[PDB]
Amino acid sequence: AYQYVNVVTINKVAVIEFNYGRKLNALSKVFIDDLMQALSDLNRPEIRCIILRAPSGSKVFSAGHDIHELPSGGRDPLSYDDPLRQITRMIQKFPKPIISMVEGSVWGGAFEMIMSSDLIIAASTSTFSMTPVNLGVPYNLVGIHNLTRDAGFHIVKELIFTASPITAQRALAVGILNHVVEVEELEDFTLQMAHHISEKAPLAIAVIKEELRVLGEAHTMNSDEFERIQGMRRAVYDSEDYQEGMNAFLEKRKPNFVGH
Amino acid sequence: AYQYVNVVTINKVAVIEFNYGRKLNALSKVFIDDLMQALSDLNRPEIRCIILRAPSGSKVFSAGHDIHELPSGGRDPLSYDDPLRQITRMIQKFPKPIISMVEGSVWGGAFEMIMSSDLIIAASTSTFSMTPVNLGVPYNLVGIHNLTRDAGFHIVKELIFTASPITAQRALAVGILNHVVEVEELEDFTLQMAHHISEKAPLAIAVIKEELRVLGEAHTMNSDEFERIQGMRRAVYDSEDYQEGMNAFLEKRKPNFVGH
Amino acid sequence: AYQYVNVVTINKVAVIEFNYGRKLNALSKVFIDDLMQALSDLNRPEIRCIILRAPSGSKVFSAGHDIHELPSGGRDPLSYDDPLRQITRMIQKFPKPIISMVEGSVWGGAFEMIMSSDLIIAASTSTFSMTPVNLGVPYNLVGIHNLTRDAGFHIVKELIFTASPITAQRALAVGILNHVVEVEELEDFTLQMAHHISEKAPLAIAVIKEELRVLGEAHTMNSDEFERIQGMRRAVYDSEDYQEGMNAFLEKRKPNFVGH
Amino acid sequence: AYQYVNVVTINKVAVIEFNYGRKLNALSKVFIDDLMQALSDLNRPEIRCIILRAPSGSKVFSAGHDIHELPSGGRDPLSYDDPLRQITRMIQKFPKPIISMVEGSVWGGAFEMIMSSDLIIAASTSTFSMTPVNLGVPYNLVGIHNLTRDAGFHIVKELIFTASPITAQRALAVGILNHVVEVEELEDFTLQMAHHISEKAPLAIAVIKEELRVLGEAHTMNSDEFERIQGMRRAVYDSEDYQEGMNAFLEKRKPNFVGH
Amino acid sequence: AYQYVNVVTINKVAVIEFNYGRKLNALSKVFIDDLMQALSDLNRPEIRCIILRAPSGSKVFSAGHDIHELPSGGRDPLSYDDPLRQITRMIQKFPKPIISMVEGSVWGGAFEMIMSSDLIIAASTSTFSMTPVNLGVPYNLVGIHNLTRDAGFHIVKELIFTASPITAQRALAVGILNHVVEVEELEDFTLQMAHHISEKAPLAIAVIKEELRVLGEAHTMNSDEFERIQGMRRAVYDSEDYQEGMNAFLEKRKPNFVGH
Amino acid sequence: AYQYVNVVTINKVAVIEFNYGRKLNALSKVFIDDLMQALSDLNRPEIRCIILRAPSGSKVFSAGHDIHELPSGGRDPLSYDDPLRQITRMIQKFPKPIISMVEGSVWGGAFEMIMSSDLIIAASTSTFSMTPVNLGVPYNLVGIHNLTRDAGFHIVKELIFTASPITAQRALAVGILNHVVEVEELEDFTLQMAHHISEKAPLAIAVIKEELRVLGEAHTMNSDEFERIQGMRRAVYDSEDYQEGMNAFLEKRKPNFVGH
Ligand SMILES: C[C@@H](C(=O)SCCNC(=O)CCNC(=O)[C@H](O)C(C)(C)COP(=O)(O)OP(=O)(O)OC[C@H]1O[C@@H](n2cnc3c(N)ncnc32)[C@H](O)[C@@H]1OP(=O)(O)O)S(=O)(=O)O
Ligand SMILES: C[C@@H](C(=O)SCCNC(=O)CCNC(=O)[C@H](O)C(C)(C)COP(=O)(O)OP(=O)(O)OC[C@H]1O[C@@H](n2cnc3c(N)ncnc32)[C@H](O)[C@@H]1OP(=O)(O)O)S(=O)(=O)O
Ligand SMILES: C[C@@H](C(=O)SCCNC(=O)CCNC(=O)[C@H](O)C(C)(C)COP(=O)(O)OP(=O)(O)OC[C@H]1O[C@@H](n2cnc3c(N)ncnc32)[C@H](O)[C@@H]1OP(=O)(O)O)S(=O)(=O)O
Ligand SMILES: C[C@@H](C(=O)SCCNC(=O)CCNC(=O)[C@H](O)C(C)(C)COP(=O)(O)OP(=O)(O)OC[C@H]1O[C@@H](n2cnc3c(N)ncnc32)[C@H](O)[C@@H]1OP(=O)(O)O)S(=O)(=O)O
Ligand SMILES: C[C@@H](C(=O)SCCNC(=O)CCNC(=O)[C@H](O)C(C)(C)COP(=O)(O)OP(=O)(O)OC[C@H]1O[C@@H](n2cnc3c(N)ncnc32)[C@H](O)[C@@H]1OP(=O)(O)O)S(=O)(=O)O
Ligand SMILES: C[C@@H](C(=O)SCCNC(=O)CCNC(=O)[C@H](O)C(C)(C)COP(=O)(O)OP(=O)(O)OC[C@H]1O[C@@H](n2cnc3c(N)ncnc32)[C@H](O)[C@@H]1OP(=O)(O)O)S(=O)(=O)O
Ligand SMILES: [K+]
Ligand SMILES: [K+]
Ligand code: NI
Ligand code: NI
Repeated sequence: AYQYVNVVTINKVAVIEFNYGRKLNALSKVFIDDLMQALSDLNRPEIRCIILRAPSGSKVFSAGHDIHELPSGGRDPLSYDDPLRQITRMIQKFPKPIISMVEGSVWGGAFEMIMSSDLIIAASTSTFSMTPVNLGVPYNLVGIHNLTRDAGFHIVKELIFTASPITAQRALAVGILNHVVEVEELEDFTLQMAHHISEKAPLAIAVIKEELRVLGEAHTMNSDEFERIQGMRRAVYDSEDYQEGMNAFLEKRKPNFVGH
Repeated sequence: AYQYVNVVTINKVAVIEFNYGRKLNALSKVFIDDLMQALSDLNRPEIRCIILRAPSGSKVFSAGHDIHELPSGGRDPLSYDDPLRQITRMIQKFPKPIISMVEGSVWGGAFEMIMSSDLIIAASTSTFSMTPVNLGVPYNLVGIHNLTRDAGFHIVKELIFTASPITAQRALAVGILNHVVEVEELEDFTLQMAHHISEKAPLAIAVIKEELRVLGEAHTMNSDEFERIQGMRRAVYDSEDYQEGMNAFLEKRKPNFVGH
Repeated sequence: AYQYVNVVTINKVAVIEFNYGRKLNALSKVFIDDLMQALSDLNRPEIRCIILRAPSGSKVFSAGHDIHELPSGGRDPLSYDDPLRQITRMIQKFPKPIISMVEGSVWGGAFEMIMSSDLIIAASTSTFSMTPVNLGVPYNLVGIHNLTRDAGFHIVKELIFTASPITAQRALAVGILNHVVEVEELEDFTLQMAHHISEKAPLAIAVIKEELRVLGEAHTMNSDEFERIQGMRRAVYDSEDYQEGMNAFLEKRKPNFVGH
Repeated sequence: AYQYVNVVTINKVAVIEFNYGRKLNALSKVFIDDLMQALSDLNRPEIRCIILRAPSGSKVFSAGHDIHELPSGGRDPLSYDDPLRQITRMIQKFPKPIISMVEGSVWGGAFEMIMSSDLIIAASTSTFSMTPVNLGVPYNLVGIHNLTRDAGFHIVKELIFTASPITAQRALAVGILNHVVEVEELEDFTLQMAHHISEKAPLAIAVIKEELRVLGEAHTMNSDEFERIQGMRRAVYDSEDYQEGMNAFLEKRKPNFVGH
Repeated sequence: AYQYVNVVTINKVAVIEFNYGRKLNALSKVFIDDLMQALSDLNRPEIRCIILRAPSGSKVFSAGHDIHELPSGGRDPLSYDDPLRQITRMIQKFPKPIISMVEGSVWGGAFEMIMSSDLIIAASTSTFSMTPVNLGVPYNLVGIHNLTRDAGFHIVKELIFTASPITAQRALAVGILNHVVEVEELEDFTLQMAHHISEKAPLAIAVIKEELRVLGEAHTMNSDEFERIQGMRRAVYDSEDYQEGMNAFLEKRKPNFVGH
Repeated sequence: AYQYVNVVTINKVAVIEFNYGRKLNALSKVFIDDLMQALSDLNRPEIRCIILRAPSGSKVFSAGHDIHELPSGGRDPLSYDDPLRQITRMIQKFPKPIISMVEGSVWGGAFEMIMSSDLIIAASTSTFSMTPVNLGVPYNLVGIHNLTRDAGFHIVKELIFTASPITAQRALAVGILNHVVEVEELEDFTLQMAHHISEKAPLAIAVIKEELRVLGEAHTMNSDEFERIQGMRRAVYDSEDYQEGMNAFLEKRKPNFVGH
C-alpha cells in the first residue's frame, strides 16, 4: 500500500493513480518518494506497461513542484538529487513504457515530468503551462533538454517565455501529445493502447527505449561551457527576483520582477 | 541491366523501380545489392535527382527486412554490413537528392529506409509500420537514430512500442512525409518536383545534404555507453523471446513473449 | 539615431523597424551594422522584449543577402565575421527575447535570420524561401544548423532543395512559425504577446534562452569531419556553377548549372 | 574469507593479495568475482586506500586472461560483462585510490587492469607485455582507451604491435609507472604512500578521482563510428587467424597468421 | 602602473613580476585583478611574449589560493568568476605565449595557474604541490582538466592524492616542465627563449595557441554527467571534512578527516 | 617503379625510401602522389609492416611541405585535399603498421608526417623542428591534433612557438620517439622490429590501429567553434605577415613580422 498513490494492475498493465489531490498532486518529496517506490515495486517481468494518471474528474493533473519545498537561501532549486530530477531520470531509465494519461491542468515540473514519459494521451479539456519565468527559477540544463525532443525551439520558447497555458489541441498540433480524446474516452483509449503494447517483445521495447534515451541525451559540451551556465544559474537563484517570485506565491500576489 | 530493379532516366531525373514483387520488395541481399549497384551507376554529373518507387498499383511498397535472412543463431541481425545498414548509409551519403515515392504499405526496415531518404511523397492510401517489437529484434543505434529526425520522441515511441500502422494523413501531420497525393497524381507530382530540383545547383545541394547528414549524426557518446548498449542488444538477440518472435512469424501464429 | 532602422519603445518593448526599403531590406553590411548597433543600444534593464519588423504594408520583409556583397569565387561567402553570421550569433546570445514579426516575403539569409530569433509571428500572406541552390552557394554548417531546430529533416531538405516558397499556413503546420494572423491584427497580436513576456522574470528568461542556445549548438564532431566539410564547401565556392549562379542573377537570366 | 584472495588491513590501508598462484593469477571468472567482492566489502568509511598485489616473491604478477575462458566461437571475447571489463570499471568507479604494487611479470588483460588503477609502484625486476596481437584478439575500444592515458601513442603502439615485454625502468621512463623500487623495499615504500594518502580528505579524493574518470572517458564519437568499429572487431573474432591464435597458444607452438 | 605587480619591457618581451610578497603571492582578488589588468594592458601588437615570475630570490613563487577568500558555509569555492578560474581562462585565451619562470615553491591553485601557461622554465631548487586533499576542497572539472595535459593519469593522481611536493627534476622527468636550470641562469635562459619566440610570426602563434586551447578543452560530456558531478562537488563543499580542512589550515594544525 | 620513391621488400616488410634528394624530400604533390601510390600498391596480405626512410647518409630526412606549392595569400594553405593532409590520413588509416626510420633533419609538415606514423626510430644525430611560425602559416586543427598524442602540451608549445630544433635524445625523453640508435645500427634495428611485428596477427593489429585512430580523433567541438577557428586562420592567411613569411623564404632573408 502507498499513502500518496493507488496502484491497480490488470494482466500486464499497471495504472499508478495520484492520491495527493488535497495539494493538487504538487510534486512534494513525500509524493515523489511514493511514486518512485510504486514504480520500483512494478519493475517485474509480468508488468509490461505503466500508466500515470490523476483521479477521474481532476481539474488539476499536478500543480508542479511544491513551492514550499523550493530552497530560498542561495541553494540550487533543481540540483541532481531534487525529487523532480530523480523522478524524470527514473521514468527515462525504466525498462517499460510509461504513458502519461492526462486529465486537468499540468504546471511547471509536472509538465517536464509528463514530457520525460514515453507517450502522452490527454483529455480535450487538458491544459499545459511551463512556469519558471513566473517564479524567477533558473531551470537546469537536463530539465530544459527534457522539453526539447517533441516541439520545435520557437514553440518551446513561446511556452517558457510566456508561461501561458496551451490547449490539448495546440499541444497535439505542435508534437507534444500523441493523442487527444474526449474525457469520457480517455481511460478506454489509453488502456487499449497499454494492453496492446504489453503483448509486444518487452526486451526489444526496453533496449529501444534505452537507445532513444542515450541518443536524446547525446548533446555534449565541454566543462567550461557547463561551468559558465552553472555560474549564470547561480546568479539567478541568488537574485532578488527569485526571492520575489517565491514571496509573491506565498502572499497570493503578482511578482514584480526588476532584473536583479 | 538489373534483375531486381528497373531504371528509367528522364533528362536529369532517375526513377529506380523495385522489381521484387514475388517477395513484396522484402530487403533481401540480392534485391539490395541491385538497388545499390543501380544507385552507384547513377552517380554521374548529368543525373541530379533520384526517385525510389514500387511499381504502380503495388499494395505493398516493401515488406521490410527479409525474415529468412535475419540471423537466429545469437549473431547481431543489424550489423554494419547487413544490407539494410548498407543501403541507408548509401542513400544518406549519395550526393543527389533521393525522393521516396510511396504507394502501398511500408514495414520495419523499409520504413527506416524511406526515413533515411531526403523527401517522402506518398499516396493518400499508403500506411507505415515499425515492427521490431513484433519479432523481439534489438534495433541498432544508427537505425533508431534514422527514425528520430522528423517526428518527435513521443510519436516515434508510439510507432515503435505499438508497431501499429499509421495513415499517410497522420504521417504528414507528425512530419514524417513532405506531401500526400491521390495515387493517380503521385507519379506526376513527384516527377514535377524532381525536375524542379534538377534545375538547381547540384554542388550546393550535395554539400548542404552532407552538412545535414553530419549534423544529424552528431549525437556523440563515449565508448563505455556504446559498449553497454551493445551488451544490452546482445542479451536481446540471445533471448528466448527473439527466437519465439522469429518462429511465431514463420509459423504464422501470435508470439508468446516472457521477458527472457 | 540610425540611418537604416527606426526604433520605438512602448513601456518595456522595443520595436526595431527596417528602413532599407530601397533595397527591399537586403542584408547589406551597412544595414546589418545598424541593426546590430540598435540591438546593442537596447541591451538595457528597462527593455524586456524586442520585436524585429519591416514597415507596415511591406511586400518584401527582406530579399536576403546583398548579392553585390557576396565574394566572386575562391572566397568563402559565409565566413565567421560575414554580417549575416554576426547578426544570427548576436540574436541568439541576446539576453532578451527577440520576436520576428513578419509581413511580406522572406528570402535566403533573411529566413535564417528570423529562424535564429526566439519566436516568429507572421501575416497570413507572408511567404518563406531558402535560396542557396538558386545561386550555387555552399551554405555553412552553423547556418544550416540554425534551420534544423523547428521543422523535420525531410521538410528542411524540401525547402532548401526546391528553393520554392512556402505559405504562412504551411510554415505554421511544419513548426517554423508560432502564430499566423491577418495582417490587420499582426501588430496588436505581437505587441500584446511582447508586453505579456515583459512582466515575466528577465533573469530566468535570459538563462533559459542561453541553455537552449548551448543545447541547440551541442551537436559535436571531430576536426577531420569539419575540415572535410570545409574542403567540400571550398570546391563549391571555387566552382564554375557558383560564378554562373552569381552572373545569372545579376544578368537577370536562368542559370545553367553543370556540376563543376 | 575468500577462496582466491587474502585481505589484510593496516589501520586505513587494505591490501588485497592474489591467492591463485596455481594458475599464475590468470583472470578467471572465479578469481575476478573474489577480487570484486573483496573490493566491495572494503567500500567502508574506515578504509581510505587499497593496494592490489601478488604474493611476495611471485615470478608472475598475473598471466592475464584465462585463455580457456576466451570465447573462440564467433562470440566477442571482451563484451561489457566479461570479468576483465567488469573489474576495470569497478576499479575506476571505486571511491578510494587503488594502488597496483607489482612484483613479477604482467601480461595482457592484467596489464590493462593495473593501468585502470590510480598508481602503479613496481619492483625493478617486474616486466609488462600487452599480448592481443599474439592471439589475434580484437581488443575492445574501452580496453584500448584504458591503455592511452599514461604513455604516448607511439609507445602504446610499440607495446601492442610488438607484444614485447618492457622493463620497469622503461615503463617508468615512458609514464606508465609512478615509482620503481628494489623488491626488498617494495612493500614498505607502497604502504608508506598508502598510509600518507589515507590521512588526506577522502570526499575530496573521491570526487577528484570521479572527475578524472569522466574526463578520461570523454572522447566521444557518433553511433556510425562505433558500429563500424564493432563490425571490424566481429570480422577479427570470426577470422581463421583468431582460431589459429587460440589453438597455437593451447598447443604451445608459433601461430601461422595469414590475414583472414 | 600596478600596486601588486611590476612590469619590465625588453624589446618585445614583457616580464610581469609579482609584488604581493606580504602573502607570498597568494591568489587574493586584489593581486589577480592587477595581474589580469597588467596582462590586458600588454595585449598590443609590439608585445610578443610574456614572462610571469616571482621576485628574484623568492623562497615561495606563490602560496596558492588565498585561504581567507575561499568560501565556507556551502558556497562553491571554485565558481566560474573566482579569481583563479578567471586568470587561467585569461592566460589560455591570451594571443601571446605566456612563460612561467619559476623560482621557489608552487602551491595548489598557483600550480594550476602555471600549468595553464604555455611553457614552464624552473630553477633546480623549485618545488610543486597540488593541495586540495589537504583542505577537503572539491576541485572543479575545468581546474582538474588543466592539470591533465602534460603528465600521465597515474602521475597526476599521485600528485593530487598525496599532495606531496615534487622536485623540479621529477617535474621535468614526468613532462610538467620544459627546462630546469640553475637559479643563476634562470633569467638568461628564459629571456633568450622569449626573445627568440618574439622573432616569430605572432598571428600564426596566436591561432595555433587557440587551436591547442580548443583541442585541449574538447573532452565533451552530456548535461546529466555534468549535473551529477556538480551534485558530488556540492556534497563535498557541504561536508564536515571541508569545514575541518579550512579550520585546521587557519589554526595551523593537522586536519582530522572522517569521510562526512 | 616510381619516379620519386624506391621500394624494397624483405620477407613481409616493405621499405619505402624517398628519392627526391634534389629538393631534400620536400613534400611536393608529385612526391606525395608516388608515396601514396607505393603504399596503396603494398596494401596486400603478404606485406605486414612498412618502413618510411630517407636514403642512407641523408643530412635532411625531409625539408617539409614544399613552400613553393603553398598559396600566395587569401587561400587556405592546408585544405583537406592538400598533399600533406592526404598522406597523414592515408598513413593513419593504413591497416599495417608504418614505422618512420629517421636519419637527418625533419622539418614542419614532415615532422607532422612522422608523428602521424605508428612508431619512430631515429639516428642519434637526427633533429626535429616544427616551422609554421617561421613562415606565418596558420596550421590547421587536424595537423595540430596530430602533434599532441606523444609529448605534453608545454613541450608541443615550446616546439611550435620557438620553431627550434630538438635532438633525438630530447625527442626520446619527451615521448616523441620510440628508440634512438647509432646511425650505423638504425637500418637493422628497425628491420628487426618490423620482422617481429610481421609474425603477429595482422587483423588484430589493423583493428587496434583503427581503434587508436578513432579514439585519437575523438576530441569533439560544435560547428560554431570550428567556424570561429576557420575565421581566425583566414585572418592569418589573409595577413601581411603570411605574405612576408613566403617572400622572406623566396628571397632567402629574415622575415620582419609586424602582427597584421
Ligand atoms: C519550479 C517549477 C515548478 O513546478 S514551481 C510550481 C509551478 N506551479 C504553478 O505555478 C501553479 C500554482 N498554482 C496555481 O496556479 C493554482 O493553485 C492551481 C493550479 C491553478 C489551481 O487553482 P485553484 O483555485 O483550483 O486552487 P488554489 O488556487 O486554491 O490552490 C490551492 C492551494 O494550493 C496552493 N498551491 C497551488 N499550487 C501549488 C504548488 N505548486 N506548490 C505549493 N502550493 C500550491 C495554493 O497556493 C493554495 O494554497 P492555500 O490557499 O494556502 O490553501 S517551474 O516553475 O517549472 O520552474
Ligand atoms: C528487422 C526489421 C524488419 O523489417 S523484419 C520484417 C518486418 N516486416 C513485416 O513485419 C511485414 C510482414 N509481412 C506481412 O505482414 C504481410 O506479408 C503483408 C506485408 C501485410 C502482406 O500481406 P500478404 O497477406 O499479401 O502476404 P503474402 O501472401 O506475401 O505472405 C507470404 C509471401 O510474401 C513473402 N514475404 C512477405 N513479407 C516478407 C518478409 N518480410 N520477408 C520475406 N518474405 C516476405 C513471403 O516470403 C511469401 O512469399 P512466398 O515465398 O511466395 O510464399 S524490424 O521488424 O523493423 O526490426
Ligand atoms: C546567399 C544567401 C542569400 O540570401 S542570396 C539572396 C537570396 N535572395 C533572393 O534570391 C531573392 C532575390 N530577389 C527576388 O526574389 C526578387 O528580387 C524580389 C524580392 C522578389 C521582388 O522582386 P521585384 O520585382 O519586386 O524587384 P526586383 O527583382 O526587380 O528588384 C528590386 C530592387 O531591389 C534590388 N534587390 C532585389 N533583391 C536583392 C538582393 N538579394 N540583393 C541586393 N539587391 C536586391 C534590385 O537590384 C532592385 O534594386 P534597384 O534596381 O536599385 O531599384 S542564400 O541564397 O540563402 O544562400
Ligand atoms: C586475450 C588477452 C589476454 O590477456 S590473453 C592471455 C595473455 N597472457 C599471456 O600471453 C601469458 C601466457 N603465459 C606465458 O607467457 C607463460 O606461461 C608465463 C606467464 C611466462 C609463465 O611461464 P612458466 O614457464 O613459468 O609457466 P608455463 O608457461 O610453462 O605455463 C604454466 C601453465 O599455465 C598455463 N597458462 C599460462 N598463462 C595462461 C593464461 N593466460 N590462461 C590460461 N592458462 C595459462 C600454461 O599454458 C601452462 O599450462 P599447462 O602446462 O598446460 O598446465 S590479450 O592478450 O591481452 O588480448
Ligand atoms: C584551494 C586551493 C589552494 O590553493 S588552497 C592553498 C594551498 N596552499 C598551501 O597549502 C600553502 C600554504 N602556506 C604555507 O604553507 C606557508 O606559508 C609556506 C608557503 C610553507 C611558507 O611558510 P612561511 O613560514 O615561510 O610563511 P608564512 O606561513 O608565515 O606566511 C607568510 C604570510 O602569508 C600568509 N599566507 C601564506 N599562504 C597563504 C594562503 N594560501 N592564503 C592566504 N594567506 C597565506 C601567511 O598567513 C602569512 O601572513 P601573516 O601571518 O599575516 O604574516 S587547492 O588546495 O589547490 O585546492
Ligand atoms: C608550412 C609547413 C611546412 O612544412 S613549410 C616547410 C618548412 N620547412 C622548412 O622551413 C625547412 C626550410 N629549409 C631549410 O631550412 C634548409 O633548406 C635546410 C632544410 C636546413 C637545408 O639547408 P641547405 O643549405 O642544405 O639547402 P638549401 O637551403 O640550399 O636548399 C636547397 C634547395 O631546396 C630548397 N628548399 C629547402 N627546403 C624547402 C622547402 N621546404 N620547400 C621548397 N624548397 C625548399 C631551397 O630553397 C634550395 O633551393 P634553391 O636555392 O632554389 O636551389 S609548416 O611550416 O610546418 O607549417
Ligand atoms: K493571449
Ligand atoms: K579593468
Ligand atoms: Ni539533436
Ligand atoms: Ni583527450
